[PDB]
Amino acid sequence: LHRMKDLCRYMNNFDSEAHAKYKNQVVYSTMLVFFKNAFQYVNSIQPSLFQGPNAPSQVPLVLLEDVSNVYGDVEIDRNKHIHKKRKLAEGREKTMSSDDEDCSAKGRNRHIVVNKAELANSTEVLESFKLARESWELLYSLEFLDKEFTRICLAWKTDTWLWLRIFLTDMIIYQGQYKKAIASLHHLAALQGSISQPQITGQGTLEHQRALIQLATCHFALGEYRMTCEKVLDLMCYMVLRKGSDLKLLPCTSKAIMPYCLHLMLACFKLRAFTDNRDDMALGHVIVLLQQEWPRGENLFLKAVNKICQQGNFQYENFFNYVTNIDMLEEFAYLRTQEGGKIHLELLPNQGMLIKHHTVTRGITKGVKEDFRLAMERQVSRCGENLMVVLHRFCINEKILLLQTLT
Amino acid sequence: PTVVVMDVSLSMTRPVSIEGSEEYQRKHLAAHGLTMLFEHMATNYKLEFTALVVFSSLWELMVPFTRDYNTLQEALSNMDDYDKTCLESALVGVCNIVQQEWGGAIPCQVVLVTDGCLGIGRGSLRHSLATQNQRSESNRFPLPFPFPSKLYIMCMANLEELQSTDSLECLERLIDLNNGEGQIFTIDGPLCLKNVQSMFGKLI
Amino acid sequence: MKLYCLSGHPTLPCNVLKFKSTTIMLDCGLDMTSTLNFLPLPLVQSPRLSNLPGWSLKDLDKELKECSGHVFVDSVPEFCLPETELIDLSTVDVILISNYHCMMALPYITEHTGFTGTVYATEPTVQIGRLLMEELVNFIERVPKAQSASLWKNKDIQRLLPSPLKDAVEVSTWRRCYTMQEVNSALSKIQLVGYSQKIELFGAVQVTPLSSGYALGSSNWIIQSHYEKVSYVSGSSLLTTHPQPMDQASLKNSDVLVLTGLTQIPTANPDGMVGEFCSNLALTVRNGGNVLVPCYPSGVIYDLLECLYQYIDSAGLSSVPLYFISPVANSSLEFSQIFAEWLCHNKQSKVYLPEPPFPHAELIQTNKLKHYPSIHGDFSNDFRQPCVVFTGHPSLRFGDVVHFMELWGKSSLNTVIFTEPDFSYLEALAPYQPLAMKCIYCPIDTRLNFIQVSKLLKEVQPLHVVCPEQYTQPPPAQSHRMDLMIDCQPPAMSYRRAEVLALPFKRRYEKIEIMPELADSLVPMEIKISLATVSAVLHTKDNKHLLQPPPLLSGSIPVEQFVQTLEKHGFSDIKVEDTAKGHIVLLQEAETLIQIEEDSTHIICDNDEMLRVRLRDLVLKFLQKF
Amino acid sequence: SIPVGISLGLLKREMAQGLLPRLLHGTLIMKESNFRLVSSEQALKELAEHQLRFTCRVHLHDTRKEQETALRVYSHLKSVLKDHCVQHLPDGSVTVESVLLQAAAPSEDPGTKVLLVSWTYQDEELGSFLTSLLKKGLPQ
Amino acid sequence: SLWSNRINTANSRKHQEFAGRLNSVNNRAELYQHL
Amino acid sequence: PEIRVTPLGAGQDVGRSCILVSIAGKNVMLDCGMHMGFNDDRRFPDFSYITQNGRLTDFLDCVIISHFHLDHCGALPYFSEMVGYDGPIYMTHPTQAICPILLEDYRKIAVDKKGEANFFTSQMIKDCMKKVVAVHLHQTVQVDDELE
Amino acid sequence: KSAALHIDLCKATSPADALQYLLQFARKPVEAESVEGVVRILLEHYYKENDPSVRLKIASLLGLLSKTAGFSPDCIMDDAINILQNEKSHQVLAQLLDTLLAIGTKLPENQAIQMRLVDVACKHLTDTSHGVRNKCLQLLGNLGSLDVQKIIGDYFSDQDPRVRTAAIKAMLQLHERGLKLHQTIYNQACKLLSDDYEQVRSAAQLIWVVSQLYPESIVPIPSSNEEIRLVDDAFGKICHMVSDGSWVVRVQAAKLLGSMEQVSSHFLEQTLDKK
Repeated sequence: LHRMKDLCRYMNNFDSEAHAKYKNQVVYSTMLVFFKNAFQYVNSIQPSLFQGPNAPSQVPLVLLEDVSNVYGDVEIDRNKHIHKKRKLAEGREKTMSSDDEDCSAKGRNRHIVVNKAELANSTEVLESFKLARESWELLYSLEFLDKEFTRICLAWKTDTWLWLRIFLTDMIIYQGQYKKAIASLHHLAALQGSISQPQITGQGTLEHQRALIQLATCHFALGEYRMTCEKVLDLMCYMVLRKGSDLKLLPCTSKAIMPYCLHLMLACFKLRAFTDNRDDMALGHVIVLLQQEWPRGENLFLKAVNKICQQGNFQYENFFNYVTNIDMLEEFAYLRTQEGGKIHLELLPNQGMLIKHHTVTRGITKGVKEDFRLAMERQVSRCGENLMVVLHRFCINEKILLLQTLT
Repeated sequence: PTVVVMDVSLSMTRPVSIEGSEEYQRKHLAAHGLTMLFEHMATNYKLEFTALVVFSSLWELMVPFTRDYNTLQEALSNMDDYDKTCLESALVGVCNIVQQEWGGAIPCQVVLVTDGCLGIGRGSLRHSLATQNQRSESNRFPLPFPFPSKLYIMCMANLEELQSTDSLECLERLIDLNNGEGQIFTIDGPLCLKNVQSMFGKLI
Repeated sequence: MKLYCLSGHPTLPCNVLKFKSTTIMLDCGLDMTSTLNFLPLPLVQSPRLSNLPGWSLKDLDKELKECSGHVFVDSVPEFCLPETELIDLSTVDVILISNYHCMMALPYITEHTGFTGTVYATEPTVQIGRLLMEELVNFIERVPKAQSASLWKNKDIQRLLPSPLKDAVEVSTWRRCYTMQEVNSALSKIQLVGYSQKIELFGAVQVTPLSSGYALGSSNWIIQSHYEKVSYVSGSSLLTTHPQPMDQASLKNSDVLVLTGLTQIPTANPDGMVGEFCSNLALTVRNGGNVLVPCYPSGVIYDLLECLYQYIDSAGLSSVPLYFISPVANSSLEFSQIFAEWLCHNKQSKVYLPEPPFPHAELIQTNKLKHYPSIHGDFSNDFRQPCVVFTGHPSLRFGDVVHFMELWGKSSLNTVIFTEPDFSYLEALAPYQPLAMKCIYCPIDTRLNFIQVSKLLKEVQPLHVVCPEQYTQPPPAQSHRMDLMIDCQPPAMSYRRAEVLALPFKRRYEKIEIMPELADSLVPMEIKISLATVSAVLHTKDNKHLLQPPPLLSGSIPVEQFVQTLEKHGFSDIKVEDTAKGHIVLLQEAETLIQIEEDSTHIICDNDEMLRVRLRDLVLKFLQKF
Repeated sequence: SIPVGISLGLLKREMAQGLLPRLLHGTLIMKESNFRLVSSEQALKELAEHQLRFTCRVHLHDTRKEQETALRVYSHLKSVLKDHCVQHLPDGSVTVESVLLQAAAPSEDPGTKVLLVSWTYQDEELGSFLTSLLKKGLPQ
Repeated sequence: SLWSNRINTANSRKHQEFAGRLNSVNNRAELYQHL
Repeated sequence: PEIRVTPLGAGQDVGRSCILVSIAGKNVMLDCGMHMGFNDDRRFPDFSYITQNGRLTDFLDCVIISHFHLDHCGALPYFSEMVGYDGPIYMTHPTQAICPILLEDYRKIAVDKKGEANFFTSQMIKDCMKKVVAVHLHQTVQVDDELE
Repeated sequence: KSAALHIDLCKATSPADALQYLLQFARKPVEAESVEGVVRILLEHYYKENDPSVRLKIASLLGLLSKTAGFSPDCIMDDAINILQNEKSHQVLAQLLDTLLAIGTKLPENQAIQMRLVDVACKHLTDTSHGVRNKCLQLLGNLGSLDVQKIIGDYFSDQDPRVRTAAIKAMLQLHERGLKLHQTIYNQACKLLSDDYEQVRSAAQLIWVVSQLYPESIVPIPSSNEEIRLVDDAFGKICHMVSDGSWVVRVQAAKLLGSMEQVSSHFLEQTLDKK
């Protein structure tokens, strides 16, 4: 990077035909060297995709870009909303397969964020990421050099060959393009399915684990609420065991797969909360699902509860089923009292459906008290259960009941 | 020469975020109380007596007149709650009862154990009561009464649960009500609560 | 890091621990329960066994014989060896004998597998193990029997066979008895080490046995690597037992603990069982009957006869004689007598005086205790009908016990006692079921019960605990007594037969040595704590890393002090400006450039000697050696 | 003898180097009643850890081109170093032990060629000695 | 130095002494001085 | 780092072996011998060498004996009891068995010479040896925090 | 019926039940075509599975199959060296080196196979694990006949005593094969005689071998200028080595000392007296 910067510094100031030709040749050589270095780093860091799993290599891992900035509740893109954002994503262009564009330069300001306890060699990974970012910035420093590199990448036909696709995915991971990596993973999964082994239409499997991880990372990075909800519903129904985009290293084992559903649900809830079209049911669902981050999430949940307050005519089939956190139950109890809404509500499992079937009276109050006592006893019986099972069960029930209600 | 108050609120039944320190509901522990400290205080202070009086919004009674506190505690159980969560009125009534009973010349301390649940933004009106010289509108504010009294609230919970349920925020507001005339713990999270045992030992 | 478990037996462990650049085989642990299925080997061929009926076979009934609805193999007894094929036994280098019971089946591993390493044990364990091995070989070879039934071992026949044989696991791995020549071959490779004797393996691993307190010579081992300690627990006793008292302090601060040798049928109280056994033999003698007590020559018979002579002296029933029959009976008694250092403090106090430790020598001198090598060896002439007999193997499949109980099986007046908690006595009596003989099962188990080991763990608090899955579950006899359940705040994982376990401990730092000159090379500087850095060549021999002579630089320089020093130095052409992307200053003194930027730093220095010296001095004024 | 501990990765690397001349650094921190050695990468876990690296400039005056001279220098070094270098870098850079040699253009001056080299003190002494030996005499 | 400080720590680990070693000159010590 | 050694008795002769060493400030008593023919009470070492009077256990924390021969353990009774010592003593078990009767017989022989005015007693020998801790062969006993 | 074995292996769960099924299949006997099929099934599952212990068991079963008398192990040797190049775990690597020992013992005639085995052995000898080093040295000792001697001699100075014992045993095996030894090994073994551990000293037999091979050879003392034959200095070495406190080493030294009968009697008379 230092040599490239010194060369560019001398090249830009000098304006001559021979100087321009020398600068172009140096830029081409530097681009080739950077590509070779990125390929070597990709091969050394994780050669699991390079050869068979039984072959010797380092510890398996999967790369995913952090979406902490995008997932922020306060950072709501109310100016564009969903329709304009979707139109911008389409870009008034065909939906056919395309690549070799590189319409972003966030790698220069991007930095690798990872916990030192997660991997001993995390410093080396961060240094390699910084070097790759510097090389990409040097390549994109000159418009002509960037155009030549894009033309070379397009002529390479990365989407044709499997090895070319793997190289393109490694280059995209080094730069930051998650879409190219997702497309390469999908192509690899399709190629694996084309083999004599059994094939499925993108179903959860060990062979398609990389594709599922890439899809989850893309869903988390993007603000697509509908896609995240669909992915969460599919996973629940059939489960298988600063500024700019950031980067992080996470294990590729089942530990990351298990929290993917919870992360997707949290991202969907955050997107729904940040949506302009606020609703009482959506606010309550977001508040129930907001017990993942604090203090912004707690403030958002409190604001949603205050906005809802004593709506009364609220539609909810399994609102209590998804709630597992004690904070949501405490907030609902506080809202039900005279402080928030001063109106009775339902909190037992499937209490809303039962309450809607008959008028509230002394007998109905006694029945609700008995149901609450039974629910408390059931909770005490299995108090050690985590919220992941509750969220998965609620998502599965919602998918079984009213999947077609979406859109 | 002491007062013991136990909270049996339904909110305390649920855990902080997942479970408790002792893998049990906080409300059950609160109802049971500090067994070791209470037993030590009872055994060491054999010549100590106390009475329980409950009055929040209306006159009521559940434990008959008896010297033994164990009988009163047993009688307190198996009772139904009432739709009332008054704080300022309950505190005023307790202060009035204390003033009527002990007078203004008997040296004694009054301690009330109350959660003091409130809200953020919506429940901002509570600040007016805590401030005596709050402009000309609150110039004729009876609170605080012209007598020696103080209110203290002690609790421990996780940071996320405290923010969500306004547990630590209520304690901070109560401390700020008396112009910060007290100490505030700096530790937070899954840290233990050994300070209670030290306080009990120092007091006896 | 890796622990391999071969034997599924609770009290007869066979485990292999892969520890750093060494691997340790823990115990041999012959599983004697397999022999219970076979027909017994009488010293004199009884008519009953000859006329015993066969059993139906579709594919030829001579292969098997049946008694009391239980099919028995009518061949030589065979022993269930540990699943040794899981790991190449040639690889392992060390074997840590814990007790004479656990060292059984050692000839198999030493000879058959081609193992060429070393073995370690305590002297009483070696001697008593030699006694047990030679006596069992003698029992097998006294009346040789052909290997006349092999086809029954097929899985199809096993499925076709009823439950008492179908429950057997890895029948194919069963083996016939070794010979005394193999025993001599195996015991040649053993090395004798006493209690609390540190033994270093290849300059990498320290291993030490500690007094288990269960039986004399029995020891509990520890494995140490300074920053990593692995402790192995075997049969231990906290009771008022004859051997040297159990050591508890040395097992503290142990990373990984391995638990073995807990009591079978833990509910039994050994003291009450001994008293009840004394009562039973007393009433048998009062009725005029004879008592048979099958037991080893181990510590169980020793403390049993201690309590027994005390009881009969209290009751004045010393008239009847004592008969202890075994090929190594006299040797066992004399070995028990001489090994006085390994006993408890009371015995050591006794042997400080000229008197021997145990008092049965006084009985031998006064002829009130009598023993013979076998039945034929003049014991027949000196035998008297009203008496009590200790002899034979507790499995009842061989030894003089077979002939004795065949002789006394018919008469209900005589009695037979059981004292060894190592077999299900109902199975043992199954080949001899149709009898009027009175049988009482009152085992004495001096090992640690569940509550004792739980107390030990709560007193020690090891990070992790490993034990067989049998302990993790309640016993099948009760299946409801949750008190007899090992309780641990850590998960305390377990295993089954042929189950490989990976240790949770992952310590990543070992020991090294440094000589004083390297230590003096540092010049620590106060910061708040001392800092140091050195650079030495690494030398290692016999896994002993050493450092002897043949570092990064962190020159945190504050901006303001550097500016003051530069101004005071008197260099010309000093320019200070405040602009974006940090402060940048252009110095034309020697074409030097100093750039300050967040998350980066660049240093430029020319090759001029004087400028190099000035820069080195300036850095040295504010140099932190780290 | 002073008992201290060594990070496992450093010892593994040291044994690998020894199996198939290289000397090992040492960085230790005074601890409570003990002393512990820790590698540079592992020492960064104490965070802060502000890393400062020196980069001396070696100036040469010759009319020959850069890349061919770099190849000649690589050949000369690999001949002198008795084939101790069996690794290469993609951007025409050759590294020995822990010193990086790369071709970099000067800042503003076209009439003079300057390169940047960075090293630690243990590498600095060897680099200074080797540069002095080269300046003593070469086929120039 | 680190060695210097370490030796100071080792030397700081001290206990009682014998009067005869303090009195010893030419190394040899006198036993039963009264005799 | 210093090692301090100053044996008294048998350094250039035979008998009265007594080797006092303070390797790291931990005094170790390696032997307590005697030599017959010293009718002037020179049989035993100089207890005053450690300090004039006082508790020996304050200074010494470990005592070692080679074997039952009087030139290696003859002066043990008076040194342990008369001077006053109740600290740890380590020696092998067979030596503990053979030693007392030999010491008692030697004490009786000294009584026959009528030199028993300032000599041992049977009761104090029994008291001291009952307090002695035995040791097994190759028993790497850690007698102190750092000393074994 | 290879189909039954294949389907039973597929139905078996990978972590635990697979180990038991493979053990049960191993205990029962096998046939030549059955071996030829199950070896490929084992290799395919070895590729598929990534557990250490399971791969170790597969390597052990490969070694057991290689010892079959009637089998023609030619292609499986190629697959074995391939997986050797691909193997990572050191325990499984040592097991595969055991399989290479088995194949070398089985087929000692093919020279190309022999040199392939020795080069891959010395390649994997670079590993830090002591066990694989021992196995590689055993291969080098077994496979020889007309540089390997110098390579193993360099490894005499290894820190691990087990590797040194393996080196001396490999030298003894190579001598048993009949190759002509060098003389530099004498001083190297002389250095080994000062080792603390017992097996290394007992094995260092090697000086007896070299003394028997060249007893008349003249050797100079490093300190003294006088010249002494190899036989006499080796005799003196064994003489002052018998003073060692390891009784097994003493018995070995005396026995191998008896086998020497090519030394002058005057020196024996000088060294047997008490003065």
